[PDB]
Amino acid sequence: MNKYTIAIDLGYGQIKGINQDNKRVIFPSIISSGKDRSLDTFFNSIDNIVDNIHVKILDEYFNEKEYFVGELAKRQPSNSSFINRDNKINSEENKVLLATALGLLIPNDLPNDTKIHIVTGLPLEHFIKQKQALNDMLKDFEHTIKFVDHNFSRNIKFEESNITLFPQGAGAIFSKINNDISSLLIKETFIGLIDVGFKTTDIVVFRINKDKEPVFEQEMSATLDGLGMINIYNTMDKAFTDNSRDGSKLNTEQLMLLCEEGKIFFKGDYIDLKKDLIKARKTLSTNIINKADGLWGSRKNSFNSIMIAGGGGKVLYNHLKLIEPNMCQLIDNPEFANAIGYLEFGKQF
Amino acid sequence: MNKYTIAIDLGYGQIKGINQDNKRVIFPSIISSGKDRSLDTFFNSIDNIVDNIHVKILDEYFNEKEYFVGELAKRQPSNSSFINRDNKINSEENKVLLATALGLLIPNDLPNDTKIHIVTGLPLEHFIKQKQALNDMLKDFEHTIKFVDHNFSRNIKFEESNITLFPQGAGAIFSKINNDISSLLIKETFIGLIDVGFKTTDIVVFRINKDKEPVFEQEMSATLDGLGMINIYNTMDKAFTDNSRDGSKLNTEQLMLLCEEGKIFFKGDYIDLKKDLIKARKTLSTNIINKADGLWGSRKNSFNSIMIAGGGGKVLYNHLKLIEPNMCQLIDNPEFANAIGYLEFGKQF
Amino acid sequence: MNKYTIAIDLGYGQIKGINQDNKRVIFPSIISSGKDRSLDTFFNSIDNIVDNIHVKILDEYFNEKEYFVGELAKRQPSNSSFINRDNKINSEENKVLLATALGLLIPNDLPNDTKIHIVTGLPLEHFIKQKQALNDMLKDFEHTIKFVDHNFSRNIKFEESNITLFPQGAGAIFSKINNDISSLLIKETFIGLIDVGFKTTDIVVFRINKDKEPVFEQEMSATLDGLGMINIYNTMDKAFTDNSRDGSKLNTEQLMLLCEEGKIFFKGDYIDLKKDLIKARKTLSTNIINKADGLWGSRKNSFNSIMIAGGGGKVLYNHLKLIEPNMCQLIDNPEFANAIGYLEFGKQF
Ligand SMILES: Nc1ncnc2c1ncn2[C@@H]1O[C@H](COP(=O)(O)OP(=O)(O)O)[C@@H](O)[C@H]1O
Ligand SMILES: Nc1ncnc2c1ncn2[C@@H]1O[C@H](COP(=O)(O)OP(=O)(O)O)[C@@H](O)[C@H]1O
Ligand SMILES: Nc1ncnc2c1ncn2[C@@H]1O[C@H](COP(=O)(O)OP(=O)(O)O)[C@@H](O)[C@H]1O
Ligand SMILES: [Mg+2]
Ligand SMILES: [Mg+2]
Ligand SMILES: [Mg+2]
Repeated sequence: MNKYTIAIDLGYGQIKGINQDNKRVIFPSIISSGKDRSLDTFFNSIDNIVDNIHVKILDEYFNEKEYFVGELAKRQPSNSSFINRDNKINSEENKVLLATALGLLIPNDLPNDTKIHIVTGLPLEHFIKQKQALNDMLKDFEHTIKFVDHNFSRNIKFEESNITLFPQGAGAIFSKINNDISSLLIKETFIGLIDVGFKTTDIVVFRINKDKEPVFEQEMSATLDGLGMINIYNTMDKAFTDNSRDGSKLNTEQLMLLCEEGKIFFKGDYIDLKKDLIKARKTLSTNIINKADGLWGSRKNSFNSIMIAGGGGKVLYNHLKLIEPNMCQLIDNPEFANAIGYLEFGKQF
Repeated sequence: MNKYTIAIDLGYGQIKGINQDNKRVIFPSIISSGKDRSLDTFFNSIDNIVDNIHVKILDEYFNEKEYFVGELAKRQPSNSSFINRDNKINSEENKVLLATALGLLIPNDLPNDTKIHIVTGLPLEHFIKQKQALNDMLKDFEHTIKFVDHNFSRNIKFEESNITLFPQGAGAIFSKINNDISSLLIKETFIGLIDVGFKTTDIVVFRINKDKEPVFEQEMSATLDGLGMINIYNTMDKAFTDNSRDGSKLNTEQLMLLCEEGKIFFKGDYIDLKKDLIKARKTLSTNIINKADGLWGSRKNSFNSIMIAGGGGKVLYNHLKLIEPNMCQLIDNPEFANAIGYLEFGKQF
Repeated sequence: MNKYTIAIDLGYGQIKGINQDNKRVIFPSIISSGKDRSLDTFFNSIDNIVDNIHVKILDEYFNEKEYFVGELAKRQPSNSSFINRDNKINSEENKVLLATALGLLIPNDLPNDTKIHIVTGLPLEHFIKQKQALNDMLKDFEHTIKFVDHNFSRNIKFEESNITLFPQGAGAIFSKINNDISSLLIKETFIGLIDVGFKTTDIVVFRINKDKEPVFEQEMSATLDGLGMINIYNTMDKAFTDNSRDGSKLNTEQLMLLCEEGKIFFKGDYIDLKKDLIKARKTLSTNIINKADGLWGSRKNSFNSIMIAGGGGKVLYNHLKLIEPNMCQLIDNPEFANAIGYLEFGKQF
């Protein structure tokens, strides 16, 4: 029996994942306290399970705890922090989003021989430091998820020879383009992978050799600390205080709505803030281009094709084309590049 | 033939109802017992049928009891207590007020196979608490009504899959404005209905989505149970006992005459209580605004059009404009918002 | 002058004490030898006096014995028994624990002729059997205690008519909730309080009368000797030695850490005993289900609230929910449940 495989992304913009059977889930990194949903059931019947994940979690002593999670969490004004959310990998906030995307992707009642090979991700510089905090976490991981309003459960438990760790964007450029990168790579060319995340952006590059195989360069690749979408949400936060001049603060929902579209329905009116949206997209891309050439000296002329990824890279792409025009390009799925890049690369074993 | 529909509200200021054929009747929720009326029939023959509803109602054991009900029972001193009466839905005072609203709206020649889809309702916090008690009541509602001085007898009995249980304020804004409010709602706003009634104030809100479709907020919407127009009838009679200086109390007719005008006829004189009436209509409006704003934080700036309804919401519209000026609005029928909202949203069955 | 209030508990697991001004202490009930602490001062800060309890005790005949007690004594390998500690309530061990309890709670700058009223704890059967043994030893008390490395002594003396005696589980529901649950208690129910102590578990119920006052049932309430947290340390003792397969015994310290973690670090390795530790609490959870219904026939259905107490029940609340799910509930401070009741109900004088 071929043991199952689930690859998930432990991001902070939105939690991404995909199973062995190519079903993929996506939801923001937002939790909230769960409460009993019976009245709104009669109003709006829940068909999208992902939109309204109402969920209970058991543990080693059945210490039951319910959660509004996902879009259901984002509907709450009592939701997660999301502006100073936990960077510790062993937080319960990380435990919620990890266990939730399991039962979204585990098919019902798998055989016990067919256990699940989970392949997860870390930040590039933080792959070494927070490895044992997550290696201990995944080995200790033994719970029972309960789906409220959808009513199917998993006794989630994982061990070694099933848990698998890779940095952010490890097998995204090695595999999944593995038959198409062979035309790209010739001899001593430099491929580039840029995952524009929420908190940090990882620029990860491989060096191909005389034997046409990519070797890793930890000196041309690092974690751009504090550079991502979190600057754009912070900058557009101050633009609302500058335009409305009320001192009012947008919530978690309105500020994410602001940098998604540019127009917030404030006091019956669309406060138009579209001007500093694309200006922040240029300024973030300018921060990326300038910090691209920090690690990159004259080796930028050794490029064959740069790939970009991340949810931020999908909306930056025209201004993020200004790294290397007509050579840098977008990956097939900007969000899900790490997802299948952990999955088929995790299906190697 | 086709099964009929009669949409009535179990109102405690006045019973609000309208049938499938768009005939509507309305009467205060006051019952008495009944005695045969032939003396005043010679003086005042019944021109207004609703003004003088003497009613005889058989039951499943055919143990009939006579009842003065409505404006007639308001003219009776032997009427129900009605100001400290419970809102228990299977009580004897509710079987009379429901059936009296039936036979005024029941058209002639309804066969027994064309069972009336009575669209009943429960308040917003009471649609979970008091749902099975009306399932207790409507299953038990097996009676036979007879009108006095008009004399057409309707065999009143209702079963499951004919009866209908929507929340109060649910279909009043999900339907009945659904073709018009969608022109006003575009993106992630909150539409809301506040039914300021007699005992309860149903503040019910929806959240619309990107697709201009409302999802229900069960945490920004609640019933202000015990907060309504019954506090104004409570407040102003206390000011009259110190103004009359006899210690006497206005009864179930004169107290309704008191806060509706401000000046009660006492011993050849209309004793004035105009000053504290506006104070009663600000203090009630003080805790419909601020009690909604306990559920309405900074998402109140994302509101588009707050609707208000109810007979109390009809008469607070100057003071209840102070929820948010030039954003709040009154529905065209403050009485028949819920009843047509029962009816229009009861057309789906 | 005024006579102050200090409430302590003679819990065999850990002594739990509080003054009138709500400054409360907690430390395990283990003593050891007191030796010269000079060198440990220079390396590490002796800041928390609860962490570093080096104690000299003068007698009234001044024999001047010296003790490590509690947390520092827990780190001593030559400590007290604590798994077969003697049940003599008049022991010097109990005195040293009580003198340490009084020392951290008697404040400085207390006026000259002030004294303290003190409240103790007794098992509910042993409050009458073992009454005068403790009630003479508290009268016997006149000692001077010295806290090393903090430089303040306490000459502590008590007489008759200042000590006060109430048994275990008394004040936690007779007071401390009497202002709150009196809204909840109506007529002829029983409230529940389950103190999950270290050695003995406490079952106590109060009948409420018609007039909303608590009254006591001696045959619906008992003291569970031999039932409590102490069975779990006995169970996990052999559970390690059988799993060590060497006869290697944990110390007194790792014994306490074992039922707090289940993963003891041993010979450079985590010995995981999570299997038996889940079973042992459920073994204790089973043995309180049966003793509950031993005192509760159909009178279990005559409940309106069940509380639980004891430091063990804090990690057993969801696991002792199996008797009455959501009819049972949790006290605020499961350690300090008896003491705050002894604080509040001890304020009769
Ligand atoms: N359609 C979109 N419009 C605007 N921003 C988007 C869109 N899609 C994704 N994003 C941004 O991308 C981020 C998602 O990044 P993601 O690839 O999940 O990285 P991470 O792994 O760090 O979470 C979100 O925080 C969001 O701001
Ligand atoms: N013209 C009016 N003047 C004063 N008060 C009115 C008037 N019309 C209605 N009301 C008040 O509104 C209440 C009716 O509320 P209603 O919408 O029937 O709510 P409910 O469903 O709780 O009975 C009455 O009790 C009455 O005090
Ligand atoms: N955090 C914790 N983890 C595990 N066990 C605990 C914890 N806190 C308290 N306990 C257990 O509870 C006991 C304390 O019980 P306590 O309320 O002091 O009762 P007593 O009055 O009999 O001493 C300890 O022996 C300990 O085993
Ligand atoms: Mg990422
Ligand atoms: Mg109403
Ligand atoms: Mg105790």
